[PDB]
Amino acid sequence: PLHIPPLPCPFPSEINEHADAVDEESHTWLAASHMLKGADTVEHFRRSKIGTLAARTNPTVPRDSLRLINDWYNWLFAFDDAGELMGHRASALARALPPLLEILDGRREPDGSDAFGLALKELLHRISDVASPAQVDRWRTTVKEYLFAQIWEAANREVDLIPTPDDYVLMRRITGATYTCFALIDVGGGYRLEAEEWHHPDVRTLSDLACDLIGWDNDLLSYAKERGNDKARHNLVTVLATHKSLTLQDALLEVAQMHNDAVAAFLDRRAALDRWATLPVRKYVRGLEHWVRGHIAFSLGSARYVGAWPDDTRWPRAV
Ligand SMILES: [Mg+2]
Ligand SMILES: [Mg+2]
Repeated sequence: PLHIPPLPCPFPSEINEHADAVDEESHTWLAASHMLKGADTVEHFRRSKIGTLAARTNPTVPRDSLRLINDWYNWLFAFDDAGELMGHRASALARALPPLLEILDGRREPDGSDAFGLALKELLHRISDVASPAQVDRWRTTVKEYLFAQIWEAANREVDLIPTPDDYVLMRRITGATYTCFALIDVGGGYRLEAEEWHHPDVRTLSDLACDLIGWDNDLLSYAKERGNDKARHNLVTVLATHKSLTLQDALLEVAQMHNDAVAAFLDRRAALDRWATLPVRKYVRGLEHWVRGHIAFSLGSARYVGAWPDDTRWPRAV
């Protein structure tokens, strides 16, 4: 039987007080968007409690901010899930991006037939209502990078390759859209990091470590579920097992070791940041901590993730 390694994390684990009410509001918004095809998928999303992830990763923000962030998570989950099999055609996916970039740049009104485009325009305008032009463009840049990164996944599927560790660790930071969520921490909190605060090497280093932790933790806990989706090709467990000739168990343990090394590096760099940080930088870094820890709590507690593992699988003690 397999044993799931613990993912120890000293960061506080909290949940927004508006979690259940906003989850319901946001799911209703997604169900009415027409972004999902089929009552079956709509019901799967409802049971997934995406608002729980939003509330655990943004536990301090006001109700209106949580609703905006929850709608954005629902857009991302829907976009990832959904058609023309463009996930296996790099050329076709690349050629399908310009119309979406036009909408993101505010250069074209979406067509009434374009569920993803209509919802993206709506979210851009709602973010613009509570964010400066510099904050809007910081988010827009992370979304463009996420969209371009989808072509890289399609490229791997097209030639049936499992990506190498180095290529995967770099690209996994942008394929998962986590940076698009980090870009809304100051916005959701009602504050604004200055350009030189945001781009300070210490803030970028902590942001990159948090983004690694979230991607690797998600890859490990979703692994059993992801085996039913393109043989979990885009998953650090598959990548390490394949390229380092490991057993599934030793691959799981190496992901947990990478997690522990990343946590140590985060604590080390945060001590250096604690010397100079302004209140907004300190709130942003606490935001990164809540995101990493809240994501673990959500993923550990997911019926769909836990259920996919074989019945004899051993889960670690609560850390
Ligand atoms: Mg994906
Ligand atoms: Mg300035």
